Amino acid sequence: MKLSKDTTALLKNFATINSGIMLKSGQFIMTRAVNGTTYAEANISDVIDFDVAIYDLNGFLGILSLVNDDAEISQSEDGNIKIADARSTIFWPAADPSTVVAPNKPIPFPVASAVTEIKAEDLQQLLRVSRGLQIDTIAITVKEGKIVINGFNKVEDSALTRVKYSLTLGDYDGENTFNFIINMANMKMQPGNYKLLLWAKGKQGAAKFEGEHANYVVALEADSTHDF
Amino acid sequence: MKLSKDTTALLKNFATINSGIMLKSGQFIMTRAVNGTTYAEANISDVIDFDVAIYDLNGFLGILSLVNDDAEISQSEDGNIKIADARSTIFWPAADPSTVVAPNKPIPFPVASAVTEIKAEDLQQLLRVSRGLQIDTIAITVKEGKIVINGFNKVEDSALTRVKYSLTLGDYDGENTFNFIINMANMKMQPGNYKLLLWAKGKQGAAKFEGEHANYVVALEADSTHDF
Amino acid sequence: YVCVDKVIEKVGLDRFKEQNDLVEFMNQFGKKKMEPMIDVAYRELCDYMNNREHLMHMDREAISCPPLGSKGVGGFWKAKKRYALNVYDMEDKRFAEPHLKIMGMETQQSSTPKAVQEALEESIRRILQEGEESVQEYYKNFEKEYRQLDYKVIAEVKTANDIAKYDDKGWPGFKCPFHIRGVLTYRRAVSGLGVAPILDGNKVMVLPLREGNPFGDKCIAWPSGTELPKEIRSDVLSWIDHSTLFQKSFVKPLAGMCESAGMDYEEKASLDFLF
Amino acid sequence: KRMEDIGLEALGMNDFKLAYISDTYGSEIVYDRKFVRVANCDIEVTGDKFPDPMKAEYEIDAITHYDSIDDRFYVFDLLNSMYGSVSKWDAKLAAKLDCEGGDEVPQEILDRVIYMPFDNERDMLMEYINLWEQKRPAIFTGWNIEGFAVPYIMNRVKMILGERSMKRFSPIGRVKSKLIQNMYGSKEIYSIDGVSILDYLDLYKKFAFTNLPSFSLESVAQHETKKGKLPYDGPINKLRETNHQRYISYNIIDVESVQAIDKIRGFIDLVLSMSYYAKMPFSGVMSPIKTWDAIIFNSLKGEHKVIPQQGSHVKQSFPGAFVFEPKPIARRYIMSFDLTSLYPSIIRQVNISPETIRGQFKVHPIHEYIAGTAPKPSDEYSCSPNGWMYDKHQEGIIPKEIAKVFFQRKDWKK
Repeated sequence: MKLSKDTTALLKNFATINSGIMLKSGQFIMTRAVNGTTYAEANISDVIDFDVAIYDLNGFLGILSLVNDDAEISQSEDGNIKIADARSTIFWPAADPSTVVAPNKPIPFPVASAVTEIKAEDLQQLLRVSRGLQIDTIAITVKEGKIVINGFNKVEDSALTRVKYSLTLGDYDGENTFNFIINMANMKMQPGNYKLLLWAKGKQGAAKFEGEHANYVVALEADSTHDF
Repeated sequence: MKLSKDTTALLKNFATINSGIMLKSGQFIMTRAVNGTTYAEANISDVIDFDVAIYDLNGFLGILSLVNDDAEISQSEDGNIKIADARSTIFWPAADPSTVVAPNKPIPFPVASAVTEIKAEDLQQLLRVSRGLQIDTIAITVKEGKIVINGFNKVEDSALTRVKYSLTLGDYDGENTFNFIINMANMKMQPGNYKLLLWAKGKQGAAKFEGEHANYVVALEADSTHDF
Repeated sequence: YVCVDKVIEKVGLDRFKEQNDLVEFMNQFGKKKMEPMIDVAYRELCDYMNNREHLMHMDREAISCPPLGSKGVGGFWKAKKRYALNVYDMEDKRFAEPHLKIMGMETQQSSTPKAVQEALEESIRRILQEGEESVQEYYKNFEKEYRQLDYKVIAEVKTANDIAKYDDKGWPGFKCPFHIRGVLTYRRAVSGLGVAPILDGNKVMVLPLREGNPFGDKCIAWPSGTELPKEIRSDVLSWIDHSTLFQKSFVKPLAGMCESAGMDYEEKASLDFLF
Repeated sequence: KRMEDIGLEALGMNDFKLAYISDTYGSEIVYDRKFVRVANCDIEVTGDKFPDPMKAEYEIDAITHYDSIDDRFYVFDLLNSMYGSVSKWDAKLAAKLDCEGGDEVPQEILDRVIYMPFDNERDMLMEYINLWEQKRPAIFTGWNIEGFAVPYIMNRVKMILGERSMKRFSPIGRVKSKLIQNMYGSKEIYSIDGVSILDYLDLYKKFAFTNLPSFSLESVAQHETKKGKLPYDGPINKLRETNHQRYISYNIIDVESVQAIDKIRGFIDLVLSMSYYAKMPFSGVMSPIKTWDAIIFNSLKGEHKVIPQQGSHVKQSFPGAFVFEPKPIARRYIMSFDLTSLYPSIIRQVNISPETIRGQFKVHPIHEYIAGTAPKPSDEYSCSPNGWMYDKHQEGIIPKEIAKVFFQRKDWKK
């Protein structure tokens, strides 16, 4: 149906997360990684009428950006997607749900083992300098009572002992220490003020980037450690 | 180190001449072409505490442009480069001065046969038209009784007689004749006006673009002539 | 080597409580399948060829089967005549515990040391029989254990020749060979240690180094049958690069079988934490 | 030659030793393995660089010759070499455990070790020559013998004593050196006319149906008899100068290990059996072609026939082995099987003896025969996928030999 510019931005972010997309009826958007390492979910103001699987989300968004914002998207008579504008009609064939990784339900996040806050500018600086400094790993840990993030180059040092770029997140008042590792090719957030919720029990452990527009969840490589 | 944006732009333009740098402890920046065909100097206000050798300048400046200008840069415990922001640090490796090619001694220009001056728009015109017109060499000479420029296509005209760009640099009150030949790629300079110091003797000759921020010196190929 | 697993699932895997029962059932299936089917599949060829009688006939010589109640692959196929199986019964010679029949890989290839040979054969057994997490745990265990192993066995054997051609005033020259590079680094390091120099034609164990060592080079090489000098032994050991050697001596094979067995050799994604 | 050059064919055997042995005995022959002298040899040479058998520049200091009927380990040691003189070997010391300073040689071995030292090389080599003369081996083996032992001994006796004594090895005074070993053209083999050289390494490589990471004597000995030797230190080259005692004892277990393997495999009993079943010289065991020629000729002569002249053909390579294409996939339940004597069985499927050819027929694409879409190539005459055609009622001589040998194998399994 009708989609707003912010809604299309969220769809483009989901396309960056995964090429395909599932659109069930409702006011929720959800898509997981092809390998399932990352998951992006959000709540949209608009509603959805019918579920549809799209293989080429980025191309569909590129087509949609060329027409009016008030165009209506529905199920065409030929089993495809029909977009009706004021003067133009577009036929985008609908992909099979089985050909694209499809999520089932959002995850009820348990109590976070750690809660932290990150700003838009700091996260943008992190992601931008990651390319320049050829950083592929980031370790979030505790150093002199401060919860911080640090950059690590996995390829040249699999021991994760070479500090290359360390950004201080905030204060951490607790003896429950941890070192959680993230791979740079996973997180794909939009700019904004975000909150980190980190949960871990034994080998089990995941992290959550929650934001004002969308919420993403990412995994931890097994060499992550934590004492609580 | 706390550096200004103007210094970053100047040394970015410097980075075209040489990929690496040897920032010796002091106040004076200085680079030479890898093939030793063009030298560049400048004096700045930010004192240099210690000598440092940088292999990849462009990536370093990309990192610098994505942090606060007040981030303090120094030498880490391992001899590398540590730049600390308000709430973050970056560990850029420092190369050995042996591997990074840098000029040895500050260069004075003894004396110019005919000191002239060039306006910024002249070099700007020359540089934008060199690529489009497929020009591979230029000549500074005396024609009509005035010092002028001449664009040549060595690729097709081995005699370098096919003028494509002509512009009277200025007047010439003397008896010495000259035809200095230079390649546009050989001459890389910041957009701005300059003072030409042109000298010659035997087979060996000089052109110099003195500037308000940085000064460049280019050489003249063997095809250059000078009669005194 | 026809692969027949449909009959097992068709009959019902739940019917079998022990590996011996499954082996016996598939043996009876082979017995009931071979003689009539092979006879009919060869009598027409015999009458095509017009001979007196068809002597041509096969048997049920070898069997293989992943252990019952486990999640191991059982048998994979890396390349032509390069594979592994977990045989239970060779020519009616039943084994109480399954024996692994392996060929092609570097388990039998002497280019790699013998300790890594044992490690590869154990890993092959684990992937065939135990399952994924077993191989992951064995990977991590060996990876921990490899670092503190003696530096003699984990040093690559090379031949030191024509050293003087590739030296530049005691420093590496043009197209300096890796072993010759290590020999040159050794000579620089042992300059003034009172040790005998490396001679042309000698054999050297090479230990590569990571970038940035005080010796300023990525490898060292020391003479055959001898040990590293005690003064520089600690400096070398603290600075050796066993990472790329480990991968070349152990990781390489798993990559092939796991990619050819639907298997992973180290995991860094969840698929569990989420739905 | 004269009937060859006039363009006419001469039938029978060109080779004559086979004819003589077949005619002289005729009936099947019996033998007692005890009577034939089987000798074993091994040699250790101390050298600065790898001792090269072809040039033989270093000196021999260790020779262990195992005689079968005398059942003796003759040990020749060189005391005063150019590598510094050494002490004399002690039997009781070697028999002891290694911790007190022994080498753990089993006692029954030392009960048969006839040890002799020599101050100079010429005396030791001459003594070895006359020991060979007095007790002439009938089959002279060892581990990797034609590669390192036979060549080195003969090159050294040539370079020290001269060819006139080098030729004394054979009972008929003929030691001809063959040069080729055309595989890489690396080494040279030797042939002493009168004794049948039979390298045990080749015998194991060909008559074992086993694959090992390394075929060196130590690993295969560990595989076979589960008896390695006490680990040592340093390069072998200096062993003679460090504890020469162990050196000599080392070589003494070296020859036995081979005998042990024989006692497990009975390889020389096998070589005797094949030689006396094919009525042929011993060394022919190395060549399957000679063996098969001998047996088929003997059978045909027993059937009053004649073998044809060896036709001369050019080398025309034919397509190799049909190898299936493996999909790199894990197969949990995989039943594997291969038929018995594939090629020998086919030999009775098509009866392909030289006289059994009967012409050709119309050739279909091979896939037609794979799918069976082609019709019957012939009804009264046999068919082969090569477009050729063979008899059905006339049994070939090669199928007859196959039937005889297969029946013999079944009878002997019974």
